[PDB]
Amino acid sequence: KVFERCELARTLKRLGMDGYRGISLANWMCLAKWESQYNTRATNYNAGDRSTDYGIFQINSRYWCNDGKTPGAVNACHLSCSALLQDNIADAVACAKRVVRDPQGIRAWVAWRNRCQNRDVRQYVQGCGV
Repeated sequence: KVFERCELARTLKRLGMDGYRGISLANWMCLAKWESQYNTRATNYNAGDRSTDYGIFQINSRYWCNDGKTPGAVNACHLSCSALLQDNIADAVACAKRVVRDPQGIRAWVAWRNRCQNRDVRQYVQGCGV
């Protein structure tokens, strides 16, 4: 599913993402936007290390979900990477919360650092009623 901006903002808000571990809804929107252009079936294979990024948040198979084909990988979200390719984002949100429960927080995603950190992200939630 390809989410429309404001539709996604309210979806994330209803799932408990606004301020989760101090991360505003605008930051999560900026992350999904730059990671997948709001696309739940987005995927990116990393030929360099045999891992794959899955879904709207592009969560990596090496540590967060199991796809059965990444060497010595773990599954901290206790999910099949397939769960991260559903139109319903509940499972992807539960995993994203798990990622940020670690030391780096939202910084776990390099793209957040490159295009969201120290930027004006207000535009992502403006007019969404969140």
